[PDB]
Amino acid sequence: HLCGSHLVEALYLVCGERGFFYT
Amino acid sequence: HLCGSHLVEALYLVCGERGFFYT
Amino acid sequence: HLCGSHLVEALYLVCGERGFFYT
Amino acid sequence: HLCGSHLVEALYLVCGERGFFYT
Amino acid sequence: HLCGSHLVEALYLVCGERGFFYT
Amino acid sequence: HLCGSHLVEALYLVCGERGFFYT
Amino acid sequence: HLCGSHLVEALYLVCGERGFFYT
Amino acid sequence: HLCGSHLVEALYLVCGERGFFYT
Amino acid sequence: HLCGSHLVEALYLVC
Amino acid sequence: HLCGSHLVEALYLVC
Amino acid sequence: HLCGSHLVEALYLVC
Amino acid sequence: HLCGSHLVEALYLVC
Amino acid sequence: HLCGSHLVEALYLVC
Amino acid sequence: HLCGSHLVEALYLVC
Amino acid sequence: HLCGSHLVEALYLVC
Amino acid sequence: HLCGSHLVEALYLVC
Amino acid sequence: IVEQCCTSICSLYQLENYC
Amino acid sequence: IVEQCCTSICSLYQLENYC
Amino acid sequence: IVEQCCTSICSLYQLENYC
Amino acid sequence: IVEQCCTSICSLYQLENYC
Amino acid sequence: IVEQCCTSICSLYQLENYC
Amino acid sequence: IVEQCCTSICSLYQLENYC
Amino acid sequence: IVEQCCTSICSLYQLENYC
Amino acid sequence: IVEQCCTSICSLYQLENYC
Amino acid sequence: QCCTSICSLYQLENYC
Amino acid sequence: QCCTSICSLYQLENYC
Amino acid sequence: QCCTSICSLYQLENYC
Amino acid sequence: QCCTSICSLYQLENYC
Amino acid sequence: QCCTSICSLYQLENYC
Amino acid sequence: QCCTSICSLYQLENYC
Amino acid sequence: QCCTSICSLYQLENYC
Amino acid sequence: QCCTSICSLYQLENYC
Repeated sequence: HLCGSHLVEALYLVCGERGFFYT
Repeated sequence: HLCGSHLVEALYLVCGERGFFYT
Repeated sequence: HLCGSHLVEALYLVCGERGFFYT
Repeated sequence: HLCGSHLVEALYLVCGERGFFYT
Repeated sequence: HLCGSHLVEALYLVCGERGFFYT
Repeated sequence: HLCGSHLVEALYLVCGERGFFYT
Repeated sequence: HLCGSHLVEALYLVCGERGFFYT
Repeated sequence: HLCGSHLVEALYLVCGERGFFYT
Repeated sequence: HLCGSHLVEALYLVC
Repeated sequence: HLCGSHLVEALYLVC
Repeated sequence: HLCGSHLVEALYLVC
Repeated sequence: HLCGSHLVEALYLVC
Repeated sequence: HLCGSHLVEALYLVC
Repeated sequence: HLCGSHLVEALYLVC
Repeated sequence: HLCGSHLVEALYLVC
Repeated sequence: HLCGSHLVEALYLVC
Repeated sequence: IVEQCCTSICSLYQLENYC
Repeated sequence: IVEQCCTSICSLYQLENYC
Repeated sequence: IVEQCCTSICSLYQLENYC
Repeated sequence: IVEQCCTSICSLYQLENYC
Repeated sequence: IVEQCCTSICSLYQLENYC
Repeated sequence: IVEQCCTSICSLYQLENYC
Repeated sequence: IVEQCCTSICSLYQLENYC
Repeated sequence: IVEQCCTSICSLYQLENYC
Repeated sequence: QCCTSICSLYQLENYC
Repeated sequence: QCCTSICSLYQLENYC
Repeated sequence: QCCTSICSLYQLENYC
Repeated sequence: QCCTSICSLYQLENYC
Repeated sequence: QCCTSICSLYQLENYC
Repeated sequence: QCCTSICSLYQLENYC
Repeated sequence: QCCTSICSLYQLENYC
Repeated sequence: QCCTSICSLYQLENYC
């Protein structure tokens, strides 16, 4: 036994919107 | 037994929208 | 027994929209 | 017994739309 | 017994639309 | 036994929106 | 036994919005 | 036994909004 | 140095 | 140095 | 250096 | 260096 | 260097 | 270097 | 280098 | 190098 | 993509004279 | 993408004369 | 992306003369 | 992105003459 | 982003003459 | 971002003549 | 950000003539 | 940020003539 | 000897 | 010997 | 020997 | 030998 | 040998 | 040998 | 050997 | 060997 239950991880590498946007 | 149940992971590598957008 | 049930993983490598868009 | 039931994985390698779009 | 039932996997390698589109 | 249950982690590397936006 | 249950961590590296925005 | 339960950490590196905003 | 000499910028708005 | 001498920029808006 | 001398930019909007 | 000397850009909108 | 000297760009819109 | 000297680009729209 | 000197591009739209 | 000198491209649309 | 094109039209879609 | 294009139209969509 | 373009139109979408 | 463009229009969307 | 552009329009969206 | 641009319009959105 | 721009409009949003 | 800009408009938002 | 995922791989890559 | 994830891999990369 | 995550990897990278 | 996270990795990076 | 987090890594970086 | 956090890392950095 | 935090790291930095 | 905080680090810095 090392780790329990219901473990959650979430790693985000987000270079989001770039450039020109005319919405 | 090492790890439990209902484990969740989510890794995002998101270089999102780039360039010119005229929506 | 190493790991439990209902395990979930989701790895995203998303270089999204690039260029010119005129929607 | 190594792993349980109802396991889910989803790996996305998505270099999405590129170029010129005039929708 | 190694793994359970109802296992799901989905690996996407998607270099989507490229070029010029005039829809 | 090393670690317990219901562990959560979330690492964000977010270079957000850049450029010109005319929403 | 090293660590307990219900542990939480959250590391944010956020270089937020940059550039020109005309919302 | 090294550390207990319900531990929480949160490290923020936030170079927030920069540039010109005309909301 | 950023700008030279004898620079002019005339702006006219009318209605 | 960014700009030269004797630069002109005239803008006219009319209605 | 970014721009030269004796530069002109005239803009006219009329109605 | 980005641009030369004696540059002109005239724009006319009429109605 | 990006552009030369004595460059002109005249644009005319009429109605 | 991207463009030369004495470049001209005249555009005329009429109605 | 991308383009030479004394380049011209005249465009005329009429109605 | 992509294009030479003294290039011309004249376009005329009429109605 | 490389639209390395000079001194002519390239990637046009609809040039038209409607009248 | 490289629109390395000089002294002509490039990537135009709709040039039109409607009248 | 490199719109390294001089002395002509580049990346235009709708040039029009409606009348 | 590098809009290294001189002495002409670049990245325009809608040039129009409506009348 | 580098809008290193001189002596012409660059990154325009809507130039119009409505009348 | 570097809007290193001289002697012309750059990053405009809506130039218009409504009348 | 470097709006190193001289002798023309730069980063404008809405130039208009409404009438 | 460096708005090192001389002898023209820079960072304007709404220049208008409403009438 | 893995279940419902990759193992003993060396290289994987999309391209465009 | 892994479950529902990658192991013993060396290189993985999208590209565009 | 990992569960529901990567292990023994060397390089991983998107690109654009 | 890790669970629900990365281990023994060397390099990881997005790019754009 | 870690749980629900990274270990034995060397480099990690987004970029843009 | 860490839980729910990073360990044995060397470099980590966003960039823009 | 740390829990729910970083250890044995060398460099960490955002940038913009 | 730390809990719920950083240890053995050398450099940490945001930037802008």
